[PDB]
Amino acid sequence: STIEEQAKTFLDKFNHEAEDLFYQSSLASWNYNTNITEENVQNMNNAGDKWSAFLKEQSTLAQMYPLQEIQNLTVKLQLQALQQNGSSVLSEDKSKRLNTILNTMSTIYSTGKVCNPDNPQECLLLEPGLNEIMANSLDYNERLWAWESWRSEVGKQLRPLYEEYVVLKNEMARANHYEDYGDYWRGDYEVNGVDGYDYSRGQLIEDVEHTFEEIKPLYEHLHAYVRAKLMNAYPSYISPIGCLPAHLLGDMWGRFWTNLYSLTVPFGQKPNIDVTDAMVDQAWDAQRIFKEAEKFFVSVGLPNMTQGFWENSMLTDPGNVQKAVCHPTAWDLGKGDFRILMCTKVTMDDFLTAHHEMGHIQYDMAYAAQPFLLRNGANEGFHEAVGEIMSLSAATPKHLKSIGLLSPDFQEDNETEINFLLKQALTIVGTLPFTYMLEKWRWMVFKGEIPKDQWMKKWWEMKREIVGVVEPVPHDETYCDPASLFHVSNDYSFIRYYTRTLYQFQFQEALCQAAKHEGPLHKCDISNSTEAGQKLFNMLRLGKSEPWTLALENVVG
Amino acid sequence: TNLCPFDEVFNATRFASVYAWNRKRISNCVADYSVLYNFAPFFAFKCYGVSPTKLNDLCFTNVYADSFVIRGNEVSQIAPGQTGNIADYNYKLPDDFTGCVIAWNSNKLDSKVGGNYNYLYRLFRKSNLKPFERDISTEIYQAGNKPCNGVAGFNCYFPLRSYGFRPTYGVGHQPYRVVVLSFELLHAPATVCGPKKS
Ligand SMILES: *[C@@H]1O[C@H](CO)[C@@H](O[C@@H]2O[C@H](CO)[C@@H](O)[C@H](O)[C@H]2NC(C)=O)[C@H](O)[C@H]1NC(C)=O
Ligand SMILES: *[C@@H]1O[C@H](CO)[C@@H](O[C@@H]2O[C@H](CO)[C@@H](O)[C@H](O)[C@H]2NC(C)=O)[C@H](O)[C@H]1NC(C)=O
Ligand SMILES: *[C@@H]1O[C@H](CO)[C@@H](O[C@@H]2O[C@H](CO)[C@@H](O)[C@H](O)[C@H]2NC(C)=O)[C@H](O)[C@H]1NC(C)=O
Ligand SMILES: *[C@@H]1O[C@H](CO)[C@@H](O[C@@H]2O[C@H](CO)[C@@H](O)[C@H](O)[C@H]2NC(C)=O)[C@H](O)[C@H]1NC(C)=O
Ligand SMILES: *[C@@H]1O[C@H](CO)[C@@H](O[C@@H]2O[C@H](CO)[C@@H](O)[C@H](O)[C@H]2NC(C)=O)[C@H](O)[C@H]1NC(C)=O
Ligand SMILES: *[C@@H]1O[C@H](CO)[C@@H](O[C@@H]2O[C@H](CO)[C@@H](O)[C@H](O)[C@H]2NC(C)=O)[C@H](O)[C@H]1NC(C)=O
Ligand SMILES: *[C@@H]1O[C@H](CO)[C@@H](O)[C@H](O)[C@H]1NC(C)=O
Ligand SMILES: [Zn+2]
Repeated sequence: STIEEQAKTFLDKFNHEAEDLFYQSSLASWNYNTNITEENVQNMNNAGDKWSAFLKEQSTLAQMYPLQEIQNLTVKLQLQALQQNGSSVLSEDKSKRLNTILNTMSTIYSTGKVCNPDNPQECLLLEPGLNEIMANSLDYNERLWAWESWRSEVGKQLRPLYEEYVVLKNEMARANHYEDYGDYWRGDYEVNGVDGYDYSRGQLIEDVEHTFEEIKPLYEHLHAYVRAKLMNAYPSYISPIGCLPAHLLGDMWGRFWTNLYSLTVPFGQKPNIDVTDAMVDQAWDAQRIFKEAEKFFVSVGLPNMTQGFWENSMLTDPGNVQKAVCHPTAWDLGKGDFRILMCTKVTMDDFLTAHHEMGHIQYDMAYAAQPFLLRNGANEGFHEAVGEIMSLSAATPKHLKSIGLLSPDFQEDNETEINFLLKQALTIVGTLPFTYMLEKWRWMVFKGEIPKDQWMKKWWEMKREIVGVVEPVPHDETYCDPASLFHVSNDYSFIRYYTRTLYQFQFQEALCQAAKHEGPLHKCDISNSTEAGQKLFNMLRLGKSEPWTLALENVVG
Repeated sequence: TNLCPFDEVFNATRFASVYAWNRKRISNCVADYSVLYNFAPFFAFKCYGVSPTKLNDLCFTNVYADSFVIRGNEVSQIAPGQTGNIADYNYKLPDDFTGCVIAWNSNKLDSKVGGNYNYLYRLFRKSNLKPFERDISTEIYQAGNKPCNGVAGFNCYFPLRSYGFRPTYGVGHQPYRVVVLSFELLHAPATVCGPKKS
């Protein structure tokens, strides 16, 4: 009964009560999301505040078991997850000021408006209307106007708020023994005391910089090709040896290059595979899509759906008036309640999103036997990677022609393969330099290596050097161009998009070999192979029980 | 002939909790096992001592019917030689068990939208239970070394909790009604047992 058995007895009671309260809160939130009313809002808010209060109470109660004499690594993991103060280490004045600036930055980003210089009564927001210009337009002057005015009229309002946000977050982080907010964020990949699978919080920077060094030869050739193809759409504006102007890239920031496909398609006379009309001509409905997805998942040896999944899920848009947030998600309400919320049409993209979301559902069904605190991916990048490899495998012509959506012969050619691979590289590869550079800038800013009178100087230096894009108008220290992105002004970490992109492919390569694939990797289809299902299930069922370096080894080696 | 009143311990409109399980002793009568075996799917029907087929030619002194309600994934614990929060603090079966067990799903009966907190179970206790022991005490379990004087708080918890049964649960978190029969033959020459065809 020394100090350890008391911790176990405490954790049992916590598990029970937290499971109940979490089910209640999640059910309320689901009810609100699938049926938007007024009463539902406060009905969900009540359960939410109750859950948050219970969590804070248990967190403060759990400090009375020191972490030093607990020997079981599972108990230590749970107690360490429950003991973290987070905020509330600050004063009351300071905490309230922090929440105020967070909400102010979010509201500035959400409702900022810019309008025409020649008709000032025509103001456009960002979402419906600015990043439509940026995605569709081909007018150099209009793109430049949108790009400049968004950063000049809304970006400049976030600078004095971000400067304060940095200080307050750094204080909150150092009061938990972390040296800055950047280290607090990197603390998600840390492992301690396993003797073979350890991982430090400062090693992540080294791994990121050492893996990025091998992508530069491919990103450089993609950059050169895209520059050569853009020199025909905007002649006399691009230089054949310089960077790319930052407003010609496909959206407001250049995060993905996926909208330059129409300009840079290799063989424009070969339309790529699109089994959409073959679906409507075969009378496919929202239920047939998910039945096919479930059959695909059972093919590799994974279980069926839970039979409550078919009754409680909202697979179609509710017709008359039942307004719901039509955003596809997988819900894990708890106690064995798995659901899917999406308003599916009959297309090809929804045929892939079905697989992507049922991947999440299968991950959730896998580790449902773990203690409540240890139900999540091994780290922040595992869940979406497990989701993405499913849509990767289910969109190959070998799978589509075996379902019945392609002609039984359908001779393929290498030109269509190049079309497909370039459409993929404009999204997967075009976003790795951006992600790396942005998170590097934020790390160096939180650390103090960039004084606050050199933020924009270093931002655009690193943009010209690492990413390879140049600004069309000089920006002094009255701007804040980072904060004009959603993840920067809404306080989200950004490295989970870099690591996931890697893990994803690793998983695929480890699952292609178990299924004994022969040709190129981009033609893999893991269906009908149970060894791949087993290699995947050996990692899905761990949750956070084991360090992420171990779970990764259970698949890749 | 007075038949066995199996129609009550099976049709009880309100079952008992697992920490306080119901026990009904059946006296000298004729035992009709053919009313339940032909009855229903019976998600669980496991017989250990006798074979489930020949209940109609063997006889025993008296039979006990123990009735309660547990979660779905705890039915596996109702078996001789099992460990768990149910087989340790709520209901125990001796390894030389001679009766048998049956269980079925009752989601449409014992579950209500909003929570059915009328079903309890004990998850804290000082020591394991003995075979067929029943404990209803509500003393505040003391975890640490400091006495807690009959109040809840740090290192002293309430020993009983509730199944928040709801209809939107998964098989395994849903209510299951369990009835276990237990046979006995001490010395009685002529006792209650099954019927013969005449
Ligand atoms: C969506 O939510 C609204 C408001 O909560 C529901 O509207 C009422 O719900 C009560 C709940 O028992 C019913 O008694 C009323 O008849 C409902 N009135 C109307 C006009 O709908 C609504 O039922 C919910 N929708 C669904 C599909 O459950
Ligand atoms: C303390 O650690 C031990 C092993 O270090 C855990 O023992 C495991 O217990 C689970 C179920 O409780 C079994 O499924 C495993 O097979 C056990 N492992 C071994 C190696 O015996 C124990 O569970 C830990 N304590 C807690 C509260 O989880
Ligand atoms: C969490 O925050 C508290 C203060 O809010 C830190 O201070 C300790 O709190 C415990 C619980 O009341 C006291 O017993 C200690 O005396 C406090 N001071 C210490 C430990 O120096 C606490 O350290 C924080 N915990 C973590 C893990 O950061
Ligand atoms: C796609 O494959 C075809 C057939 O292999 C390629 O056509 C040949 O390409 C080689 C390499 O330049 C030439 O030497 C041959 O003369 C071509 N064949 C004919 C009939 O002209 C084609 O180049 C490949 N295209 C891509 C993009 O990989
Ligand atoms: C997975 O294997 C099954 C079983 O072989 C395949 O289903 C058969 O496919 C052949 C080839 O077209 C048909 O002639 C049979 O009629 C199918 N039988 C059934 C019961 O479906 C299935 O096509 C395979 N899937 C993949 C993706 O390879
Ligand atoms: C358990 O109880 C129910 C309800 O009391 C019984 O259902 C009765 O079934 C008979 C024959 O089918 C009907 O005539 C009655 O009307 C039903 N009762 C009600 C209230 O509708 C059921 O038969 C009972 N089970 C056993 C084995 O006796
Ligand atoms: C899945 O459900 C189907 C019925 O739709 C059934 O035929 C099949 O055997 C089930 N498989 C598993 C593994 O549950
Ligand atoms: Zn996803």
